[PDB]
Amino acid sequence: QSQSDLLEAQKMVEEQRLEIQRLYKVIESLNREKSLVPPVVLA
Amino acid sequence: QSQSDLLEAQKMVEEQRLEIQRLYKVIESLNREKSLVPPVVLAPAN
Amino acid sequence: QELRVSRMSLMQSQSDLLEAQKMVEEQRLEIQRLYKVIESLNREKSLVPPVVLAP
Amino acid sequence: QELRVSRMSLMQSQSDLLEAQKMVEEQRLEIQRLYKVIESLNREKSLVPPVVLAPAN
Amino acid sequence: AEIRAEQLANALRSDSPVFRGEDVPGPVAVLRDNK
Amino acid sequence: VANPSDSLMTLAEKCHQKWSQTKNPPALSPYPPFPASEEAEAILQRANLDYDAVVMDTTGEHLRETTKTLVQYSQDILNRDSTIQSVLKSLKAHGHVGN
Amino acid sequence: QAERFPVTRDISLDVKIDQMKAGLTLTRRLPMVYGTAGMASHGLNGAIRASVLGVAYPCHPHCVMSLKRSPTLTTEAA
Repeated sequence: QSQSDLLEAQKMVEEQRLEIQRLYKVIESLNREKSLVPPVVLA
Repeated sequence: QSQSDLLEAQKMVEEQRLEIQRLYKVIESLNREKSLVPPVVLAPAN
Repeated sequence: QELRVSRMSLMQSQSDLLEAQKMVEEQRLEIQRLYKVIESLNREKSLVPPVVLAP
Repeated sequence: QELRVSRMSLMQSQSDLLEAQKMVEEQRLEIQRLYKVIESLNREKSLVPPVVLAPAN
Repeated sequence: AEIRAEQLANALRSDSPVFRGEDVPGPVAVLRDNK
Repeated sequence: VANPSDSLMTLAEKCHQKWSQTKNPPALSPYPPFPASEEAEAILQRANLDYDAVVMDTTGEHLRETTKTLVQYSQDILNRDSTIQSVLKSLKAHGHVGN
Repeated sequence: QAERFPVTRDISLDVKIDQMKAGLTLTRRLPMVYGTAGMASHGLNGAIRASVLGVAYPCHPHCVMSLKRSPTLTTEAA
């Protein structure tokens, strides 16, 4: 039972580690520039 | 020993989850700033 | 004549001084947090109407 | 000669001390002034009319 | 357990719910001047 | 072969011209979520829009148009490399004439 | 009705921040049935006030006469 939640915890923090690495790109890539564009395309 | 871990990993996931929620507020910040337009929503009919 | 201020204690005058200067620093870092949320809210582009595109 | 050292030290520390209470109550009024700004700007963070636009054709 | 977990892992293969990788290290001691 | 001067002059002129016409890669868009559904319905509600309405995200369309434009910009980079090599060969020839 | 339908809430909510910037505190005003009247609030000099400050005179944010915002009504009226 103790390792039932430990394998869950290690997988939960490992996918969090890869996911936070991806957002660590996103916080600083949004700097890099002056202004952005609207997401609307209409048509 | 299998309880020292699940008390290292449980703090590990808890503090990373609060950091993830911080990142979802500072991305939610830097996205609305530094764009020409206010948030654009599309409203068609049913 | 020895002054009233001179006959005071050095420890109590300094201890109230460092405590009061600590209170100045408590308030300055509160102006930090208050003007940070004024500056962020102004710069937020939240003080502008959001746009909707109806057909 | 250590007597006049404590003379200048107590006069300077007491002048700085009464400086401190008048300054803390001065920043207290600025605390109250901006707290009025916080409780104001958040209140109509919901009553702003959102604009809507439509195509010409 | 390793052969069993491997041979029924090919059944999925023919987003796994596990962590598979390394562990958090603990105690391993060695023999004193024996091997 | 009369005045490598004037020839290389026109060459470098074409150079300046094209070289300077800057071209900016397509811009980045709000991190997908924006404007965040949860908030969109709020906007669609504080509008008092008569006709009942839904929120049709378009993020995908914007993103694939950006793909196409970035492909076009990479093609532009290739054309640039090619023109650079051409100008290099032209310089070689004009330099023989100049020696 | 005199409470949520006031006379003037300035050009924008940015100028409320600008009045705090190198200035004074805010103003709270309360509802008033009578006694919000006079010159220079909604007399004919309020139109000069509206052109200078940048706002609209009659019913300061809009000229509202309908109940719901109708995009199909504006397209047929265009």
